Amino acid sequence: SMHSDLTFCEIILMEMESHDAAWPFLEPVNPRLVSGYRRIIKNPMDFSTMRHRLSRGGYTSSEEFAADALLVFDNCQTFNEDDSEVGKAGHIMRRFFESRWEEFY
Ligand SMILES: CCc1c(-c2csc(CN3CCC(N)CC3)n2)[nH]c(C)c1C(C)=O
Ligand SMILES: CCc1c(-c2csc(CN3CCC(N)CC3)n2)[nH]c(C)c1C(C)=O
Repeated sequence: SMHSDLTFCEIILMEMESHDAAWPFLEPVNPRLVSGYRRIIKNPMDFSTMRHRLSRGGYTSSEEFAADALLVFDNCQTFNEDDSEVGKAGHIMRRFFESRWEEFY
């Protein structure tokens, strides 16, 4: 299970999930809604996957948590055009994440 020293990450993730721009990223990208995603994106990531990994002890360090957060946003900008609704949401969420991370680092 998660070590208590990572509680600050648990909180950041909770706040990200609650953000107005988080809706694209809550669950894995869904093949029922778009084709050819895993064809291009080799390491899919989403906030529910992160939440369960963090709670079960799958992240030893805050750096691993942050790398998965950035992977969400990196995948988003790889797959989606900046002008799309999902693309714009990824940019909002990256800024929000970086602002919360910078309080600690
Ligand atoms: C399919 C487009 C997409 C969504 C997306 C579209 S709709 C949604 C949330 N939506 C809520 C209602 C549920 N019934 C189904 C899922 N996420 N997200 C991401 C990260 C996408 C891509 C291609 O990068
Ligand atoms: C979440 C609804 C949805 C969208 C979608 C994309 S864009 C949009 C409207 N809208 C614009 C501004 C945002 N702040 C919130 C959502 N709904 N696509 C798909 C395939 C959906 C489902 C039900 O599967």
